Amino acid sequence: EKLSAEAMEFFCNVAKLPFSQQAVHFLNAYWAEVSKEAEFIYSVGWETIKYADMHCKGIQLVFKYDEGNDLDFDIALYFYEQLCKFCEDPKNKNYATTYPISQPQMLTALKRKQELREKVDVNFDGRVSFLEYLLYQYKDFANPADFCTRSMNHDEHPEIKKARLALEEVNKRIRAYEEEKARLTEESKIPGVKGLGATNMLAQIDSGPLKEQLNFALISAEAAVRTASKKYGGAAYSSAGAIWWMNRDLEEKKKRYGP
Amino acid sequence: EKLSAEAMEFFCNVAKLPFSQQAVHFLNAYWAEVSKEAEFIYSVGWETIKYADMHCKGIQLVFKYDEGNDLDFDIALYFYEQLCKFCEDPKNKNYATTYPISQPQMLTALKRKQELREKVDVNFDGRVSFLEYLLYQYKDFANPADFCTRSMNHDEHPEIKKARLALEEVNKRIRAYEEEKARLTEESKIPGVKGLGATNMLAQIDSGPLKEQLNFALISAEAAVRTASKKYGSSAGAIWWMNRDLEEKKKRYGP
Amino acid sequence: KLSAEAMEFFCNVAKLPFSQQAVHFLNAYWAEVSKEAEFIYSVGWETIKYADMHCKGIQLVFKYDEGNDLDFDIALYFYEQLCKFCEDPKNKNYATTYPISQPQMLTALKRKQELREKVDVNFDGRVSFLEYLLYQYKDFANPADFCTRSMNHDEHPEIKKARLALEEVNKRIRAYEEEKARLTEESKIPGVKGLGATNMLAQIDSGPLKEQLNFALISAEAAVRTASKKYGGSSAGAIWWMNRDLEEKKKRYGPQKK
Ligand SMILES: [Ca+2]
Ligand SMILES: [Ca+2]
Ligand SMILES: [Ca+2]
Repeated sequence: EKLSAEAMEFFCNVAKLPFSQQAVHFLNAYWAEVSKEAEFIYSVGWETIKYADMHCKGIQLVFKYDEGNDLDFDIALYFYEQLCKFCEDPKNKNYATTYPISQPQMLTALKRKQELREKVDVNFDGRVSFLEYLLYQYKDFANPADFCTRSMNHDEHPEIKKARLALEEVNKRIRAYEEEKARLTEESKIPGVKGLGATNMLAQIDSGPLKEQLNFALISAEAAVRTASKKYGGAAYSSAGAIWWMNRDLEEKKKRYGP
Repeated sequence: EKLSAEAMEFFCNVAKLPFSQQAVHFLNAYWAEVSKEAEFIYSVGWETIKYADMHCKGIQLVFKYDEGNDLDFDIALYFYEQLCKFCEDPKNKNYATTYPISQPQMLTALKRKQELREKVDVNFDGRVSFLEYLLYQYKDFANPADFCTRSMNHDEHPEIKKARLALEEVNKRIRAYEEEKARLTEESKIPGVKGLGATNMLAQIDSGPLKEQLNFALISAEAAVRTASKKYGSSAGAIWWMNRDLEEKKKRYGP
Repeated sequence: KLSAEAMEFFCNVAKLPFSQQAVHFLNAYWAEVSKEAEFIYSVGWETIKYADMHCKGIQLVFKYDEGNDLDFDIALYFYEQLCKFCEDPKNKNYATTYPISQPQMLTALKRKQELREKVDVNFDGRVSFLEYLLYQYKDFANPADFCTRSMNHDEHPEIKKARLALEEVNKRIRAYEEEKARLTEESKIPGVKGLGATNMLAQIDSGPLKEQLNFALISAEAAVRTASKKYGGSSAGAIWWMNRDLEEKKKRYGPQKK
């Protein structure tokens, strides 16, 4: 089913959003069908497309990465290859047995580009978005026209937007904190005077301002996620994917940078 | 056959112009040989390259498209494939039957890219312009060096330039008008007062100043095109192209 | 597989202009590769510039701002041109004098596969001169080893002075060649105006653009002598590269009459 101009414009806009927002559009639309793969989408699909994008952009450290949206076909190829390698590694056999419908398919380079071109790249821009990867991965029930029908005219609720942006503000505080850590680290290797101030600062860093600001940003995020979840996540507390993603992400953040 | 550095400089400059200018240069140069294919070039070739470019740039509506110049090999492949698809479609039989020498050829993807590397991509930039498509499609009688021979030192006449620019002024007024109609149309689906007010405004759109300015632009373009057509009708590709462009605009947006 | 610190260094080096990539690689591997330096300069670096130039729509070398890396399609052009150059009978002496610098012909498919599997070390879809070098000379060079060898080498200021002095020569070359081409074009004009352009073109070497280029050349020559006398660490690549480049500039823009 070719898309109307109106649906294509929608699709193209979603597909230029940061990957995580593409993911949430997908998850909201298909929550009834796909909720049990959410964890794979989050932990494996997202991480992998992000790493492929980082390399493309010559970024090594996650805290310096501004999240991307789509990949050219050569970079997509590295994405799908990395997916297959991850899932084929016995160290991750849990992911493979627990999420069969999420498993990628190994293909030669040639067959891969032919699938991108024939099937995955639905707006014909020579780019692969996370959205496009998702739709094709879950094609037993998902497809672009269906997706647009499901997702069009469902605007992000303001409580949800607040909570998403509060989470993005945690990212900003994490970057500020990790950049300063790394600043100090690299001065740490200045023998003398100093050189030496750097060391104590580094040693003291988690009682410093930037760590303080991160700790408080984590509380704000959490409060905002809660009020959004209470309002839209049903008991336990359409927007279900956004609710699940934000809680997952908060969880990850707290684990890594909380008390 | 291999371009001199001077011919190559020219060739590169023409391939950076918007596709439609690429088209005119090629048509002026080869009018004797190619004039009867002009409708295909305009209605199938050009339309298809513009849509390929459009998609690459994330544009769906022709009034929001700023005209491009070349495509990478992945987009080029979509372009050539869409040509084949269109021309093999029974509903387009008449383009296939009437314009046999303009028909594309089906290739696999590896065969295609290899053709783009070996034959089509004459300046080795990794891109396919409309000029490069055209030159190879009609290789029976055209080629790069002969094209540069035929095309260099034939400056666009000022009267023709003026008409071309007056036609682009129409495009600008089309865009302003369609952009307002779309904004109103959007607004129109808001529940209650606001939606109703925008539905009313849409009914008035053709009395409005945007439309007035489009009608004005159309009249000026028509004047400019007739001035140029009377004088020059070597320049035959440009005259054909601007009349064709003008006729289409008048049909869509004239009385 | 590089560490984060190494990979960052590598990516930074690979975004420098091709000639600085070259110097990085040559400074690092001078022991093992010294004898191929002329092939890297006159064949590898020329061919990669030209592929880059074409990609950017530039036809004349004096109009080109040096790049840093190529997409896979342009890399393919680069490798095919290397092979073509090396297979031309007129260039048999490059083939024979520099056998370890020799490229291998591949089909397009196989080329792109090798770019992807072997050459494109930082997985960015681009081929840098550094990447081409590391893989061509992989018998003794690899990315980790390179970073190990290079991260601890700094460009001494007298050497940077020299590099920059040579780039100043490039800017004066451009100004001169642009005026030569402008007069050349002007001398087309059939009347007495072609005659005036024709004469200015004929006299151009006694003009001030050429004078300014002569000064730049001489200043680069002092700056290069200073660097070379002090360090000729080790900065063996850099010292070789500046002198070689100076020699080239002298041959084309220095005294011409014998
Ligand atoms: Ca796409
Ligand atoms: Ca080209
Ligand atoms: Ca690379």
